[PDB]
Amino acid sequence: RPRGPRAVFILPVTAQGEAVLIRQFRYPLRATITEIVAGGVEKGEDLGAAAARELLEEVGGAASEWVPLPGFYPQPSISGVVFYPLLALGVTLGTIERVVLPLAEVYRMLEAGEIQDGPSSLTLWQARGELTRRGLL
Amino acid sequence: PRAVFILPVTAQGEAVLIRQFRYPLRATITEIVAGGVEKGEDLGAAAARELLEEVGGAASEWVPLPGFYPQPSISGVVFYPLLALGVTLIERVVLPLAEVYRMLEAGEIQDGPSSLTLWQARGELTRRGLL
Repeated sequence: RPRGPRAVFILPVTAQGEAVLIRQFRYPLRATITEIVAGGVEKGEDLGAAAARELLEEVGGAASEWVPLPGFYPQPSISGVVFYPLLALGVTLGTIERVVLPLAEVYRMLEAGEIQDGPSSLTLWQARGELTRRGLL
Repeated sequence: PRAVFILPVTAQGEAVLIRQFRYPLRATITEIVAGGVEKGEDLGAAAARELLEEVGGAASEWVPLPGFYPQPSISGVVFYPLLALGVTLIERVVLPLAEVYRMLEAGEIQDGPSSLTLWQARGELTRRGLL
């Protein structure tokens, strides 16, 4: 029964306007790289539910509000996978290293090219209008 | 392991986008110009070649943009985007920037690498008053 593979990407932002990032070792780099939260969506999993699960499991986070952002294909030339980005707000926090930075610094990094992870960079760009409107950025 | 992505913009402030069939998607989708970089090629050269081959285009000016891994969990490939300006001229499509950036924001550009390229180039287009 066709539903293609899916992963959810979450930009988690605290009440204080900090992004919750991770530095995750990636084998094709033999190095770590700065990323937002992400993971595959399970068989019987709704997008909303995969997102909360991943936020909990990867950074020990929970969100007060979820804002869905436009889905995209990370590599449509070789793969049918779809990445679904979400902005998580009001986030509280109880291989991978968690990295909490003020949003102004994250967007300075973004503009400078220092965020080389494509899916994370695209999510940050898509969330930017929302964060500016709320005065978080 | 390198590819070059090109956003082509005309002196009139129109972007030149493509409609391309993508077999993993069983759909044709809106993209910018992109192609793989050959062995004895540097990035500028490849971008100009690929612009010519794909949309019949030639640019008066180039603004490089930041490189990115499309999928570092899985691949070490790097994509290198460039904005091409004063462009003059596999379905090719020409649109006013204002419409292209409406499409970007709406989610109508489904290809992540093209979208990121568009986002990365937006400050420059604004700076220049093309957008």
